[PDB]
Amino acid sequence: TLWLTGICHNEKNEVMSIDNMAGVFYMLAAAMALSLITFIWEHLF
Amino acid sequence: SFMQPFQSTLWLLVGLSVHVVAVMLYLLDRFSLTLSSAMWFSWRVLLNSGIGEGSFSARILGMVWAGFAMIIVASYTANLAAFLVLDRITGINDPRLRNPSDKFIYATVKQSSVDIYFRRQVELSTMYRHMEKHNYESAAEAIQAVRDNKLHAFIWDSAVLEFEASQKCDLVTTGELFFRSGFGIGMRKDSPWKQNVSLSILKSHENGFMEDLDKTWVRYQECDSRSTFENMAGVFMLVAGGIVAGIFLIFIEIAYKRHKDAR
Amino acid sequence: LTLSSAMWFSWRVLLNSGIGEGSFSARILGMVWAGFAMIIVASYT
Amino acid sequence: ASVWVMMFVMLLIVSAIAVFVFEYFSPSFTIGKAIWLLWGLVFTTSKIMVSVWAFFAVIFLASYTANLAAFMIQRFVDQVTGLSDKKFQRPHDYSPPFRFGTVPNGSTERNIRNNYPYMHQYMTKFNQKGVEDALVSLKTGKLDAFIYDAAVLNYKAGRDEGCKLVTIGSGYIFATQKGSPWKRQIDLALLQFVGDGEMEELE
Amino acid sequence: YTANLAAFMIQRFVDQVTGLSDKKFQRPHDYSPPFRFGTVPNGSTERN
Repeated sequence: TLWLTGICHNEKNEVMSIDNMAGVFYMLAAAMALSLITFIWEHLF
Repeated sequence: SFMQPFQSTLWLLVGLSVHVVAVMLYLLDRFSLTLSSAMWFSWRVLLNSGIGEGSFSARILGMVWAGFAMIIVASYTANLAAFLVLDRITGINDPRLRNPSDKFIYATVKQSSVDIYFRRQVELSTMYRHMEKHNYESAAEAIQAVRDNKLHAFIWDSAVLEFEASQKCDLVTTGELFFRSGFGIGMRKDSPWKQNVSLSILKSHENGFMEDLDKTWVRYQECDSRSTFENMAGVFMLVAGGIVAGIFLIFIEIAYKRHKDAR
Repeated sequence: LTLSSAMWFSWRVLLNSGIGEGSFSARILGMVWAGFAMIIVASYT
Repeated sequence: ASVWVMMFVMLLIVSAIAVFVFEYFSPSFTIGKAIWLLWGLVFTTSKIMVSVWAFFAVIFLASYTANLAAFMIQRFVDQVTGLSDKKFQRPHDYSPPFRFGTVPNGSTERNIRNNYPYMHQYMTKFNQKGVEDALVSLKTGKLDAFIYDAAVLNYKAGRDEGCKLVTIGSGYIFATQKGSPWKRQIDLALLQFVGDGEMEELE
Repeated sequence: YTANLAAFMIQRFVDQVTGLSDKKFQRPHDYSPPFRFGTVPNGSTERN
């Protein structure tokens, strides 16, 4: 108690502070592929 | 508060995504409206001025983009709540005073009883090279030292500091009452009138003459508690300049396109 | 407009399914009620 | 206050711009449709431009959701100021009449006999024998609050279960052998202990 | 789910180096830029 503590003893959950999570970078890879699902079905019947 | 804190590259990604929405809503019209329609549908749905209606798979993708728009609005409003609602010298127990630094120099006035309370205790040993090498002649010099931002904190009697904190917006009395003593009267030992004066002191405590000086000199003043903004004023400036530039381009573009149509 | 209209306008604006359009002072008061509805949504969220 | 006037000014600006933009769709009523659309968007060339301002209005909605989250979270209140209230002084002039007792033959009772014997005419209807009497009469609501040596109330106030039992203010204290040679010894010793803070260690 | 996503992205703290198990120490030139670690000479951990 005399000698140790500085500021890391009072660490306060150093999260992020804007954000760049992955998210939509997955989702866009679905969405255009959805057109690749659909617009090959040219109804030539 | 500020301008946009949200990583302006991300705002550019938002604008490019709006143009991707425009490209997707014009190129998929031809599978069964290609001039100025889907621009205003993109500014209808992506501004959420209209979320509703106006082949199948293109509109499936469009309402997926509307889902993106709602999630982005939710995330940015969550950040507006976060970065506005989310995240000092407390006393001798601080390492700023147990290990006193030169970025944190503190002082008093020499030949005072406060310096007596410093010099009595033992654990203030590192403090005496700040509290005896930097001192003043009046407490108003320490007040100005706060006001000139010379020294960061000061240690004085409670009542005057609470008064001056209730006066102006530079002062907060922090920490407990250090060295809890009483405020007495300088009386010689052979003075026979310690007696009836202290009886009058008992009367002052019992009949509230202490509370009478609390009314007549102590309890008068306060300050505010921070309770039409800088973000708002930035919105006024940006929206005003945008409306001026937009209107003064309306005349040019509509004049040239009306004379295109006159052809 | 006195049979079943303003019921569905109340469930259009107060459910915020449609905030938009559909004499003057009654509609001034109605958009004041829409302001109430938005403030109540903001307070509950 | 001042945000309101800014809103009036900006709505007048956008309404006049809408008037001229309807004047140049002339190659359907700013008295009608444009106003109620401004109302709907706070809460077709320039219509995308006004949907941009609707997006701004949503941003102002989000900013005052954050503001009202700052108001109603960052209320703490109290009821009794103290002897200045007529709660103590005129208890039967408020229904229900007020319920305060003390331990008999005390110092604060002498102080209120010095202050108000009529207050004692009320208090003697409610006097006690112990401090657990006060604990029950607060936890069962039989007596409203208490006037004592407020230090004991400061000990056992935090020692309450749940501590909804609020004492007088935030520490607002009211009532603010002869010839022994021990007196100098005791008082200089107490100067040493207060100068060393071992009373604070007992605290 | 605004309240839920406020519970997610506020209530992230992360780190990079696990320790000697990393090839950061063991293969520093097999990662660009090469890694930068020094010690006080003639120490106990240097013997280790």
